[PDB]
Amino acid sequence: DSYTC
Amino acid sequence: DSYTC
Amino acid sequence: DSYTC
Amino acid sequence: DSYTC
Amino acid sequence: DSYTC
Amino acid sequence: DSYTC
Amino acid sequence: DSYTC
Amino acid sequence: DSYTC
Amino acid sequence: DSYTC
Amino acid sequence: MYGKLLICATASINVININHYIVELKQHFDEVNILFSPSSKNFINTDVLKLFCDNLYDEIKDPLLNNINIVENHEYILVLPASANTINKIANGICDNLLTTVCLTGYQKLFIFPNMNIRMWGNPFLQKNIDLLKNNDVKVYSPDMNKSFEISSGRYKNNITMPNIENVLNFVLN
Amino acid sequence: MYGKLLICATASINVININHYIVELKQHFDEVNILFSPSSKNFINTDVLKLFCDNLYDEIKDPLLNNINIVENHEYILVLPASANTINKIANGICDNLLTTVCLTGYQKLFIFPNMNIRMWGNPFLQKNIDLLKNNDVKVYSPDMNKSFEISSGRYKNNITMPNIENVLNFVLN
Amino acid sequence: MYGKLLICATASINVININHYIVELKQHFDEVNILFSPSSKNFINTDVLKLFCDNLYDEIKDPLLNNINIVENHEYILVLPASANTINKIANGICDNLLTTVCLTGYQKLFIFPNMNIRMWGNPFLQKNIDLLKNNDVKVYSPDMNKSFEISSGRYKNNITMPNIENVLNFVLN
Amino acid sequence: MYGKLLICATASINVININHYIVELKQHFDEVNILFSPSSKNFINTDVLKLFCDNLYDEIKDPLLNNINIVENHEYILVLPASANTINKIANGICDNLLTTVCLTGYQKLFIFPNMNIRMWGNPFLQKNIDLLKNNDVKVYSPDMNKSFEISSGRYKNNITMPNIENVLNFVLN
Amino acid sequence: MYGKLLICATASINVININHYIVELKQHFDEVNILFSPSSKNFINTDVLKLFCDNLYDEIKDPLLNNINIVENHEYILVLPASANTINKIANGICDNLLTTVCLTGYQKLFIFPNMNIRMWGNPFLQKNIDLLKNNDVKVYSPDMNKSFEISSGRYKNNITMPNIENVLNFVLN
Amino acid sequence: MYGKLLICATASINVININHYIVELKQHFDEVNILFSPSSKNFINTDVLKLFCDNLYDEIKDPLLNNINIVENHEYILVLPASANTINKIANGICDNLLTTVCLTGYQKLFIFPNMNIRMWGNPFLQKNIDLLKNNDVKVYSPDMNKSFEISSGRYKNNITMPNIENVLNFVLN
Amino acid sequence: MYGKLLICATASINVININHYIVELKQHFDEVNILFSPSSKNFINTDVLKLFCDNLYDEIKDPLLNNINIVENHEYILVLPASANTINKIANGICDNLLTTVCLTGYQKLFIFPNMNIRMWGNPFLQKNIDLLKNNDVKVYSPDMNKSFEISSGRYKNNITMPNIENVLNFVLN
Amino acid sequence: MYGKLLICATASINVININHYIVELKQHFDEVNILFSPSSKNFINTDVLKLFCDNLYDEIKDPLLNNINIVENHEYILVLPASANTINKIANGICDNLLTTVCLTGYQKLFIFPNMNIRMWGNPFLQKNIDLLKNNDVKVYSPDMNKSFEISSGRYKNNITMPNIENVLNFVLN
Amino acid sequence: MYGKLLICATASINVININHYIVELKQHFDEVNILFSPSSKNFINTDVLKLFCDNLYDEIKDPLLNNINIVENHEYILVLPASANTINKIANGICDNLLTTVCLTGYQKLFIFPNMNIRMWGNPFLQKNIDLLKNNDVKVYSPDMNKSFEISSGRYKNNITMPNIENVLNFVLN
Ligand SMILES: Cc1cc2nc3c(=O)[nH]c(=O)nc-3n(C[C@H](O)[C@H](O)[C@H](O)COP(=O)(O)O)c2cc1C
Ligand SMILES: Cc1cc2nc3c(=O)[nH]c(=O)nc-3n(C[C@H](O)[C@H](O)[C@H](O)COP(=O)(O)O)c2cc1C
Ligand SMILES: Cc1cc2nc3c(=O)[nH]c(=O)nc-3n(C[C@H](O)[C@H](O)[C@H](O)COP(=O)(O)O)c2cc1C
Ligand SMILES: Cc1cc2nc3c(=O)[nH]c(=O)nc-3n(C[C@H](O)[C@H](O)[C@H](O)COP(=O)(O)O)c2cc1C
Ligand SMILES: Cc1cc2nc3c(=O)[nH]c(=O)nc-3n(C[C@H](O)[C@H](O)[C@H](O)COP(=O)(O)O)c2cc1C
Ligand SMILES: Cc1cc2nc3c(=O)[nH]c(=O)nc-3n(C[C@H](O)[C@H](O)[C@H](O)COP(=O)(O)O)c2cc1C
Ligand SMILES: Cc1cc2nc3c(=O)[nH]c(=O)nc-3n(C[C@H](O)[C@H](O)[C@H](O)COP(=O)(O)O)c2cc1C
Ligand SMILES: Cc1cc2nc3c(=O)[nH]c(=O)nc-3n(C[C@H](O)[C@H](O)[C@H](O)COP(=O)(O)O)c2cc1C
Ligand SMILES: Cc1cc2nc3c(=O)[nH]c(=O)nc-3n(C[C@H](O)[C@H](O)[C@H](O)COP(=O)(O)O)c2cc1C
Repeated sequence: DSYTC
Repeated sequence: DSYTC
Repeated sequence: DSYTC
Repeated sequence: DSYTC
Repeated sequence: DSYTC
Repeated sequence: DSYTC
Repeated sequence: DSYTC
Repeated sequence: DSYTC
Repeated sequence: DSYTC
Repeated sequence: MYGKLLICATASINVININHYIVELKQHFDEVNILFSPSSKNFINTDVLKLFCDNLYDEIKDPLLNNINIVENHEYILVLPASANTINKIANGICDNLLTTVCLTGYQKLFIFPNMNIRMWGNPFLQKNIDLLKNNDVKVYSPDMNKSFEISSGRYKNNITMPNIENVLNFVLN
Repeated sequence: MYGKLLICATASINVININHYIVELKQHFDEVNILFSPSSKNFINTDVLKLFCDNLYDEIKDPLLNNINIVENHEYILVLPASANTINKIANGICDNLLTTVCLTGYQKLFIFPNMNIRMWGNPFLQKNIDLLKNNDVKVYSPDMNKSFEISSGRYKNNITMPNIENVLNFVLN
Repeated sequence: MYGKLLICATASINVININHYIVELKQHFDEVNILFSPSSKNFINTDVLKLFCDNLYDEIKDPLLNNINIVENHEYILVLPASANTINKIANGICDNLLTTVCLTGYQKLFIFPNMNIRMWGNPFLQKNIDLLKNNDVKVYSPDMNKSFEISSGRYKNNITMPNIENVLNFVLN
Repeated sequence: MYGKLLICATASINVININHYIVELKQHFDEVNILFSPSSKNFINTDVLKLFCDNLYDEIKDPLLNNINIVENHEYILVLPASANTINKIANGICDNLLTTVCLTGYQKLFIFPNMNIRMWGNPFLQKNIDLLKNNDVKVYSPDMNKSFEISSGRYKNNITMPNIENVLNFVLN
Repeated sequence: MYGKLLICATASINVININHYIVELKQHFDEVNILFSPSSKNFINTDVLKLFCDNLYDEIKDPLLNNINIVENHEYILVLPASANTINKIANGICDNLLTTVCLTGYQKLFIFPNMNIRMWGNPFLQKNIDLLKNNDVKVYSPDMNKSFEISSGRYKNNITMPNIENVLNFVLN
Repeated sequence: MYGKLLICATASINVININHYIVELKQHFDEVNILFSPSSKNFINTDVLKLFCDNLYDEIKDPLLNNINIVENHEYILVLPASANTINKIANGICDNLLTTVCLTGYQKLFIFPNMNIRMWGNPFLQKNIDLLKNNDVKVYSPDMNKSFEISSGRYKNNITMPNIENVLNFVLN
Repeated sequence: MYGKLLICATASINVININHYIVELKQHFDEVNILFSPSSKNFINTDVLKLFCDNLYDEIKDPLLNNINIVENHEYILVLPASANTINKIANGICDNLLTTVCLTGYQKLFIFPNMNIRMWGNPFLQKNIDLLKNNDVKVYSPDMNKSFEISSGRYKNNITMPNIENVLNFVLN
Repeated sequence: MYGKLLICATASINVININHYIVELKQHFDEVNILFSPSSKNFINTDVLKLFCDNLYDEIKDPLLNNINIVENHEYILVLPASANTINKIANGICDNLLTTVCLTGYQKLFIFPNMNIRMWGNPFLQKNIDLLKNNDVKVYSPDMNKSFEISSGRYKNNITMPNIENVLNFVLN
Repeated sequence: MYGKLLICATASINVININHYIVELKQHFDEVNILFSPSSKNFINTDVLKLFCDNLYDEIKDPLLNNINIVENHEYILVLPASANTINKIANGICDNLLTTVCLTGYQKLFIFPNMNIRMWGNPFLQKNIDLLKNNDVKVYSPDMNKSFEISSGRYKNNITMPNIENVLNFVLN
């Protein structure tokens, strides 16, 4: 699972 | 210019 | 109970 | 007052 | 000897 | 006299 | 038992 | 004036 | 170059 | 339930039982907050009082606490226990720590409960300051005399004792 | 250009603008040196003032600074801003830090510019000390009243304000 | 009252007077928050600014501050005073501290107010970056020239000066 | 099994999952070593990676690590995740930490995998640097767009996402 | 041999020669113990005095020293050298350190030997406190005038000097 | 004897022999002062250079060193050895430490002597910056090629070498 | 007024009264400077001596003090009080601290004043070294015997005593 | 039971078994106290010996331990194990730590038990000092040769061995 | 290529150029390892030498380094530069640090290269020790006289100089 601010 | 609590 | 030196 | 080195 | 500022 | 990694 | 370097 | 152990 | 105090 | 109340606790051996007062007073005032003198931290872990009082003012955690806000936020300010040192600093307008600064700012809502050895109580300079405080509308409670446990000799001699809650309430509310 | 002047800055919120005074005063006095109270270091990095004043007296860098030399090296000593605490310490001859020690030693060249909330200004004990200071030839400027920025609300209101340079100069030189 | 505004203060000698701007701007923007470059902490105690601004972003107190949230929370981001270093870092997309990271993320709401010696201002590389910034829609104010108190010699000479509030407001709002 | 590979991990929120990549890549390269940027240490305990990679280069444990040896010891150098800051530093030849120094020295074996918010991705300066990197034979992967968990709003919006292993392998080996 | 004697040494430049007094007094009193003000520790290593006096009271080593016990354990308490600061604190009942707390508690056995520059000696506030002390039965010795080695200039001038042992003994025992 | 000269030493393995240059140059310039990059302190104890150069500028000892004064106090400023990092920072106008700040301010008196592995020297980005520096009147010496001690193997090989004094003098004075 | 004199003070209990000698000697020598052995710092705060001597050489403040310069700057070098340890180190040419290094370099201007218990004085090895020192032109004063304060008992007894100033002067000048 | 005995233990690998000696000797001497060289603390936790010996002299816990009292309090002083370094320091009268100071003061009650590699034992300088010690009435035991475990090669070769208790007792008491 | 060689470097100002020797000697000996005296660490960052020598023995990193192993691992042990202090300690068998302990253990493979001011060189005690060393088969090189850059004054005068490599090799191998 990728994250982003 | 002047400060107070 | 109160204390004293 | 503004300042400069 | 005694001293003073 | 000269050095290199 | 004695030791030595 | 002088001290010793 | 060599140095001395 | 009356207005918010602030306890200014100083370095008296009795500060170790300040929690009993916080709990009692919390039954009569909307809020009971506390502020300690730097030296009283040698007697207790002030952190634990966060579990009993609404707010703990810590000048080390926050060196820029607004003394004006603190005074305005309370209707009553109690110096309990009040040490000879703090009493004398207040009387001379000395405020070199947050507690004394708050007491200078809130002299109009100040209630002082002295606690110390009867011998200290007899100090001339202390007494002149107590008169000066009273003559300038700062409420100073008259220490109670009774059986006190003297840590020095382990004897239960007669000496100045801490005020019971009824007397605290009556002195503050009346 | 008058003689060397020393600024004794105390822990008033206004100490953060002390640089404006240093620069202004440097246009009228051979030297403008500065000395801070321990507590004022919580408001500003005193190190930066070395870039504006001729000399910075730091009791931490040098715990053995000669207060007699400091007093003899200046023709004028200003407590600006002067806190209620320092004013009261000076009035009682208390000198437990370099700043107050310098003020006790140089009472004859002392000029005090009070700065604090009007509520603190009304303290009875503070006022008795101010009279005592004046009655003993210590020059105490009368605080100006005007519009001020209240940090708690971020809005402007009437209260004690800092003295402008004309008034400082006139109070010190006349 | 306009939207929330963020001040990104850098290590210019003039950062010591950043409080004057905070107070002024607080009269026109819902919120005025501040964020300092690591180096500016050598000029002032940033802690005191908590008393003037709504929020102080401290990357040391909290190393995991979300730059995206910070940028989204403001309508205007001002680099004031803006150092040559930060201007050049922004121009090259370099963001090795929170301040520059915020500036990279919020380039669209960025307003830069340069402050430095005229000699530094003449640097070729700095100027190429200023053109690059302008040609990419980053608002860069043109430094004002006037009497500036040079710290090298206590003499008022002509050099780049800080922008007055009218100019700041006009540059940001128009 | 291909030659030794080095991962240069930077301060992207996704660095917390760098272990998944190490394990995957270890199935295809003789060695998988890692090197972190100083800031990424605020996101993870880099020490634990010693349990997955063959070697961990720590510039704090050893400030005199030979960047030339590091570059010569590997056939592939991946900046993953690659932050906007590191990408821009590499493009400008800035190398003020071990990671960027290694990237300058090994530009010929460099593979960059950008990761950041789409908003940051749109920065003009960042984009000019990405072109400069590509036009100078530094391999820069084109960020994938897809469902990403946005820590800011807790929503699964569309944004730049981390590259899956197939794409990493294909970009590096082809 | 008289009873136990306590020396309360304060931050006067002459505290560096306090050992001469300890040794002398030890020839006349069962015990000679010492207690220093926090500031005097900047002038001497108080630890060495443990080799001359019977007991050294250290409030840092033990923050909970019972001032009542200390006062009860001695027949005489000497403030020597007595600084202007400590004299003024005692006069106002201020006791924010162990030394002054002991002096407040034992005012009845207190003997004060002032030492300071003649200029400090002339301070109005100091003098009012000295009168107050005397008018309340606190024994204050009248400073001797004589050749004193002024540290400002390596020249022997006339100023306040330390009391010789005969005078100390006579003032304390008579 | 020519004017005052400043050496800006960076983190090249060769900085360990910077003393040889100081002594040599001191035979031709009124003063030879030195300023180090933060990273070079990992290679040598910069304190010892105080024994050879006239002045050592230490941004840690004094964080408020005036870069304008430093630049004005010298006729020549040499970056020797000049690292790829510092060269690239100067080219982009980046000045996040005292050394680079001095180089931005004194670009007109700047003489750069590159030192690094031939492989680093081939970096595209480094080379574009070197052209940019030269095209903007910053003097950049062309690295000499010759026999060198390779620390990894302990044997000699052909690579970039440090400039001898004749070449330094000729490049700076002609 | 004779030439500059240096006092090399060692860890003898009597080092606590070294100030009396500095003041006395300052009446006969242009300068009286002092240098302490590392161990003597456990007996006194050497910092305070800065108020009496012209210069204080501190190897901790400055680890790179030039012993040759120190020796050349003085016409006389006194080891006072001289401990058995330092005497024996000098005799064997051992110089593992600044004081002993100065004594080895300036053996030709060395004057040693032994101070220690008579029992230590009888040590065979110490005595052989004292003969060796004398037979090699190092001036070693013969310890005086007289009444002394014994720290263990607090009573006076016959033992080695410190030299009075007349004897010091006569031994050094004749 | 004989008089009080003091063990002066030095940094020999065998100091790790000093507890066996303490227990044995405690069966024959009123008291067995111990004193360690600074370096021996790298071999053992000296604190644990407080559980076996009557008193532990720690120069770090108390830097002002009276060596004269220590020597007077014992009838026998053993250097066991005695290192080459301490033996040589004693022979030259060097006493730069408490242990060697005690040995210089108590040379008349000194019993030395050498322990070291046979190779070290052959050192010319060591041997000259051992003769000097013996020729001046300092009792030096002749090292025993036997099977010793050599930590270097893990072999049980022949070398100098520690003295058994019978030999220690006989050498000290006879 | 001869056997393994160990350099024992001491606190001579010339220790700052010890790297030149390491590199040279590495061309003739299988291994060149180094060991510093505690004091020499005030002149250089010993850590960097790890890049030139095969092994760096650090008694702080490892307080339990086996001196016997160190001596057995080398065919030659050079004290270079050799300070007066270390020379004298070796001569007296004093070994209170790893370097001197190694020299005592390996006296048979010891080669000493003295370096110090000619004035120190003239010390009687130093010279007696040098004779003692030579008369006991410890190889002591005779210092060379020549143009030496005196640090006291930036002038080249005649004094003791460091040995060139040819002389070092010839003295050690012949
Ligand atoms: C164990 C002990 C108990 C004390 N008890 C009292 C007390 O009951 N009342 C008092 O006025 N001072 C007492 N003192 C002395 C104060 O703590 C001391 O004067 C202190 O400086 C006061 O500081 P404060 O006003 O900041 O609390 C005591 C001291 C100690 C160590
Ligand atoms: C944010 C803030 C602002 C303050 N402003 C004032 C002020 O204007 N005047 C004042 O007398 N005290 C002021 N105080 C209280 C003083 O700092 C406090 O009494 C202090 O102990 C004075 O110490 P000093 O005399 O060493 O400076 C302020 C405190 C804080 C935290
Ligand atoms: C006393 C002093 C004043 C300075 N004034 C300025 C200035 O007005 N403008 C500027 O661009 N840099 C100035 N500098 C240099 C910056 O502080 C320096 O370039 C710094 O690395 C910039 O970092 P920042 O971008 O993180 O604030 C000054 C430095 C000092 C020590
Ligand atoms: C919680 C958080 C997450 C971040 N995520 C990203 C990211 O995905 N990509 C990016 O380029 N920067 C990101 N940043 C900003 C970088 O950490 C910052 O620009 C940093 O200075 C880069 O340093 P580096 O290149 O040495 O890793 C994030 C910061 C924080 C606190
Ligand atoms: C070198 C020096 C010498 C001093 N000499 C005196 C002195 O003789 N008398 C005095 O009253 N204060 C003297 N002072 C000022 C006091 O140390 C200062 O007022 C201090 O705060 C008093 O604190 P105390 O009462 O806790 O000792 C001196 C200060 C220094 C730095
Ligand atoms: C042992 C070693 C030697 C190095 N030699 C060089 C060199 O010769 N030239 C160079 O440009 N960088 C060299 N580097 C890399 C730099 O130290 C690194 O890029 C650093 O961040 C530069 O910082 P500065 O510009 O503040 O000096 C070396 C690194 C190490 C650990
Ligand atoms: C309280 C005390 C007093 C001492 N008095 C003396 C003394 O008068 N003479 C002496 O030679 N050693 C004396 N010693 C022992 C020395 O301090 C000790 O040998 C020390 O290592 C000497 O170091 P130095 O030569 O660097 O001063 C004393 C030790 C203490 C703890
Ligand atoms: C593991 C090891 C074992 C040692 N064994 C001995 C030994 O048996 N005898 C000896 O004289 N020195 C020995 N040494 C060397 C001493 O510890 C060293 O010379 C030290 O400086 C002596 O200091 P001291 O006299 O204060 O104990 C050893 C060192 C180490 C690291
Ligand atoms: C800047 C400076 C340079 C020195 N140069 C020398 C030197 O050339 N030769 C020497 O024998 N001592 C020299 N000394 C003195 C030694 O450093 C000192 O005697 C030291 O205690 C020797 O310790 P070591 O034997 O552990 O290296 C110098 C001292 C300093 C501060």
